[PDB]
Amino acid sequence: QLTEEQIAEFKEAFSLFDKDGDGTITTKELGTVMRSLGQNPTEAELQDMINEVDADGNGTIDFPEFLTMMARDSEEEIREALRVFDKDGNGYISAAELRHVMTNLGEKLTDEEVDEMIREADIDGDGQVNYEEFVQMMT
Amino acid sequence: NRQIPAAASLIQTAWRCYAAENPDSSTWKIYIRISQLREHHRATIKVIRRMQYFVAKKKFQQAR
Ligand SMILES: [Ca+2]
Ligand SMILES: [Ca+2]
Ligand SMILES: [Ca+2]
Repeated sequence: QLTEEQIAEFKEAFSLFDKDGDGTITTKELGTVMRSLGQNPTEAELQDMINEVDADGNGTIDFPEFLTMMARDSEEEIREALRVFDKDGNGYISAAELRHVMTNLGEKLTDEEVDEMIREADIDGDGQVNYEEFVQMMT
Repeated sequence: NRQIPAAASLIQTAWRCYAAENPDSSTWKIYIRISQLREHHRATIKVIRRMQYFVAKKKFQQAR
């Protein structure tokens, strides 16, 4: 499930994070890259991110762990998340309700992003994005 | 209800992973403080979106 062309691509990306070149990615270097992108990460956010990936628990990410993360079921999780907002137990919510949850909660997507998912996720063409269509789009 | 924020973030970071595989997506327009998004930018963005998706997944499961 890993091309050899993918492995070298991920090695290059690894390099952009590990700027000291000691084969490791620390919370400071992740912070440095994210601020370089104009983002404003919290020190807990940086810790959650390192923790999710750091399989050995030594507080840092080296390249095999990076490789695993980029290579890594999710379906049922996405389904549970959609059902949280499922009021009437139907397989869907209105596009307006979807636009609200996507723009006003959690990460807060932009309105052009939500336009994009809405256009792309109505696979069957009837004007109504349902859950199953949304899942298939992502899988 | 601890689940509403967790579940929204899961949806949003999942879609943001997905949108980043398309180079023309409007998801690339949110980095307002970069004038010219180049190759090295996109690659670090791809990595940060994947990590955030994995954080959101653990937090959702932690809320259930
Ligand atoms: Ca390092
Ligand atoms: Ca490690
Ligand atoms: Ca449809």
